[PDB]
Amino acid sequence: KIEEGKLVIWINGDKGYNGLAEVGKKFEKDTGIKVTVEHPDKLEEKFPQVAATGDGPDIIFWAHDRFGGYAQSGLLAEITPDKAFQDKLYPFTWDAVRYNGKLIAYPIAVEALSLIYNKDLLPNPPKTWEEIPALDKELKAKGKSALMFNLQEPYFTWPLIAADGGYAFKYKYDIKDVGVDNAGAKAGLTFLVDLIKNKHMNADTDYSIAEAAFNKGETAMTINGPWAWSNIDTSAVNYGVTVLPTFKGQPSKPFVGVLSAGINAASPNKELAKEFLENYLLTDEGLEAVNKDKPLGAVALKSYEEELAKDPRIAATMENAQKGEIMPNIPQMSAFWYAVRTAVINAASGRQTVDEALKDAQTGSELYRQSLEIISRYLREQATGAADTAPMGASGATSRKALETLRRVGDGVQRNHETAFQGMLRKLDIKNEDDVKSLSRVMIHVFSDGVTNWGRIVTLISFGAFVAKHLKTINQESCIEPLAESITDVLVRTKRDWLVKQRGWDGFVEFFHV
Ligand SMILES: Cc1c(-c2c(-c3ccc(F)o3)sc3ncnc(O[C@H](Cc4ccccc4OCc4ccnn4C)C(=O)O)c23)ccc(OCCN2CCN(C)CC2)c1Cl
Ligand SMILES: OC[C@H]1O[C@H](O[C@H]2[C@H](O)[C@@H](O)[C@@H](O)O[C@@H]2CO)[C@H](O)[C@@H](O)[C@@H]1O
Ligand SMILES: [Cl-]
Repeated sequence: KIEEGKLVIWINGDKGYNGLAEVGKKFEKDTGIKVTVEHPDKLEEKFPQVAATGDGPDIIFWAHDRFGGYAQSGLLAEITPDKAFQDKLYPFTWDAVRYNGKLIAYPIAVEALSLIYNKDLLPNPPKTWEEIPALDKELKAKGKSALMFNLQEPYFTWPLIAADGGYAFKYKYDIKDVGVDNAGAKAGLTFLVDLIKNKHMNADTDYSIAEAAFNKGETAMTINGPWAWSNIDTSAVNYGVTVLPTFKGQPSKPFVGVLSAGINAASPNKELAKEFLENYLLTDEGLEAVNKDKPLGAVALKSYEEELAKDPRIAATMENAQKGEIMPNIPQMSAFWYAVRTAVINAASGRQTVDEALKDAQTGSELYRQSLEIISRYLREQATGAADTAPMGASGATSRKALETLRRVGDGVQRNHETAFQGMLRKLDIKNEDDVKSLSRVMIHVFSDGVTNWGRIVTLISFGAFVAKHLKTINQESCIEPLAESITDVLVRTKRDWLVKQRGWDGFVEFFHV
């Protein structure tokens, strides 16, 4: 699918893509390979869809948080630099692109949100979120506003949500302990909604609108990354880059990104991508090219980071980096952000309350692990005759009642529909691991191509139980957890919005409740 003798690169449109294309041109110089840089809308969403069919770009650039998802789905080549090259980048930048002990990308640069302020409007920027309503009242009398930043991407609101005890996954990383709807997070997002309610911010404010307002000198402050600094430089606003305000005395905790370059597993040009990234981009000359288009932040390349470390804007970036936490790269990061995006937009717009909205985000962020636990437990106890002794952990009442419900309703389906199950199981030839990976592909297709309701969800999980019974029978128990993950995966990928609407597994318990 991907053309050979070429490199197609995706990078996000807020980055220095003209600069990366200049590195592209210098690679063409030496090698006669053309390099196309593109910056599609929603490339973090489009990359996994197209790569899954052996398509998309050779190289994708994104923050490291998405790359584990991509790696889990087998969409990235293992990268294998020598020690000599590894030692040119900071050990911690490598750690951000390590998934199941394999390097899955080249780290490029460390990114944290800072408070950006207009020195001519605000000589001393505020130290606390609490003083911003006063400062806004004061600035409005002079025809200005205190603060405008992008309220459409949860990334920009995360530092306030994290400040007083909000977290995605507790720290390796425990995917059973999600802190999206705890007191700390409610307080953070409540402060934001109050700012909006009291007219100190507008729910509809996005990246464009905030950027234009700061750069015309209408607002005294914005929250943004190093990529933003080029446009402000050009607007001749006298700006400073500082530490974010505290909330309830606690520092703002930004989620730190490492801009990372992955190589599509479907690429016929992997050697070229490695050569480009290792010997063209990740050089003093290579990164300088890009950094002049749009600043990268604290670059991963020690040699060039020593140069830029002297910049007080980088020093403030690093200061904000250390008050915050480096993002997880676990596959569930994608579901976490989709849930928290939706919570922030609906709290901001008043379509839900803070409590309603963060509850729905807690369900969304937990949904995959909650679903896997129930489904894999049902499959294993169906196959073996014996229930799993281990405790269900957090939200363990929901898992226990869902499993107990599924036992009654799933046994009923398997009993009544045994004919078609034996029939469909015989029509397929389950004999080995490779046959199991095939069966997954079919279920995904059959489930996906039909209406959403609890009966069809029980039927998918009940057929899985049926198949798990058989897999045990042919000494193939090892393939039962992969089968559970496949059923879990399609269920929460394709029916996420419906499951959150039904209050997830509590709705399942309620719907089939005697
Ligand atoms: C299990 C199944 C599904 C089927 C899946 C399947 C097929 C093959 C693989 F790998 O997954 S995944 C899946 N996920 C959800 N629903 C499925 O099937 C149902 C319909 C259905 C289906 C079967 C049993 C109970 C069934 O009852 C569904 C039911 C019970 C209560 N409410 N509902 C909607 C739905 O999609 O609505 C299915 C789909 C079709 C099926 O049979 C069609 C007839 N066929 C004739 C030839 N013979 C040799 C084999 C059987 C069967 Cl047996
Ligand atoms: O809004 C959630 C979003 O946050 C991060 O994306 C950042 C990115 O890291 C930055 O490089 C810059 O481009 O801004 C983006 C936010 O608009 C996560 O990396 C991303 O996965 C997530 O969707
Ligand atoms: Cl409101």
